[PDB]
Amino acid sequence: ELLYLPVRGRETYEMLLKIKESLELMQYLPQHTIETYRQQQQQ
Amino acid sequence: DELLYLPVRGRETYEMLLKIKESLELMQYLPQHTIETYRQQQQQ
Amino acid sequence: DELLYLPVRGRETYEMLLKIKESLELMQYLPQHTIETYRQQQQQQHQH
Amino acid sequence: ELLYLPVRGRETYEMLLKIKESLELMQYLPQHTIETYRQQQQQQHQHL
Amino acid sequence: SDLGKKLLEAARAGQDDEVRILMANGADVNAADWLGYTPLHLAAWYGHLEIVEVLLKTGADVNARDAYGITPLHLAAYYGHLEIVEVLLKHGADVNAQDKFGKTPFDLAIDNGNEDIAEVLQKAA
Amino acid sequence: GSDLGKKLLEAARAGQDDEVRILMANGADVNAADWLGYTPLHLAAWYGHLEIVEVLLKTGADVNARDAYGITPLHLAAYYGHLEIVEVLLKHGADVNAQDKFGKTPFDLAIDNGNEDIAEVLQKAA
Repeated sequence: ELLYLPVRGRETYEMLLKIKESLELMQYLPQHTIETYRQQQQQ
Repeated sequence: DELLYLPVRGRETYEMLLKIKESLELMQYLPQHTIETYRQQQQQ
Repeated sequence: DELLYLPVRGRETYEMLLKIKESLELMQYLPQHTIETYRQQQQQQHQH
Repeated sequence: ELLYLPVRGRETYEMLLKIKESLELMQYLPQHTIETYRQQQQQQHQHL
Repeated sequence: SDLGKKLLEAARAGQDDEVRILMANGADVNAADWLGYTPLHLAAWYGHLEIVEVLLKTGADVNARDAYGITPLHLAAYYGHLEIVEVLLKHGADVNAQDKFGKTPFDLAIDNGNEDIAEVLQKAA
Repeated sequence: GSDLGKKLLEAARAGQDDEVRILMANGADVNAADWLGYTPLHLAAWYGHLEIVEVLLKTGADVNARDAYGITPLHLAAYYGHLEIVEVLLKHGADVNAQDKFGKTPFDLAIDNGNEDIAEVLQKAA
């Protein structure tokens, strides 16, 4: 579902861009992949 | 003008980014001297 | 309310999380009229 | 490398946890995944 | 100061006699908290007419701005304190003051359905 | 338990032809996957190890295995410009119409990365 966030300020924009990228890339992963990643980190 | 538009995939990601945008945009109105005073208690 | 501890690996990720945390904390201390006016100005733009 | 961020509130904590782990996770993603994502972002922003 | 911080609290809380005492004791009438809220701001916000009056008599800046460009007249308009709006106007309150979101006191009066205050501000514009 | 799968993934990435053959005679899972779904065939196609691609296909490697982002071996061979690997994957039934989770075919990744020779081969493979 494609939505548009209006942003005032370059610094705020760049910060939200970095976070958006990281969250969107994580969202593609199935739960079991995220779960396995978490376990492997905890070891 | 001066408003940049960030495309977002998914309501959950959107709502998260909206909350953060609001906090950061409201903080941007403050002078450095105001924000720096708050951060002192953090460094303690 | 509850004070919780987030472990972070890496200065850059830490600094980014610190800025966001402190923007959210500092926002709780802003008067309603500031927050409400900000939100209505957001809607009075999204209309355009 | 290890730094602890104190957080007030479950909801702020869970939000910062999700962001931390998305950012940490990205370090382990192959170039082709990151690069394809970024080009698809630009190939949209130009369309809209 | 200590006295400053106690004046901000007394003005907010509507402690008329505490405000007079704090001021005979040399409390800064234009003491400001970390957002730039003055005693006059807080008395206007919370509708303490007699406190607004003593502060203005003792040299309170009628057009003091908080960090978001809010004036006492903005707060009296937003929070529906008509008598305080008329006192602030008579003491030189800037009717056309804009906060950092572009809002005048008139705009905050309209935003909060305070039509009486909006009319007084319009006729003072 | 067994690190045979892990050792085959590493041998296929590193281009250690002989090590791959040894690991599979020793019963190593040809379709072992890491935490992102990368198989030996994925990694050999990515890093351009033609003889390893060949032995894996011969031993029952899934030619259309998906990573967690819907990437196939043919996608990786196209992206990273390994023409002979693209041709071998095509001959062994690689899905020319496979789309990753970003909607990209192998052809699309070839074009996006200026590998126009590979793009042409993929377009004709139709």
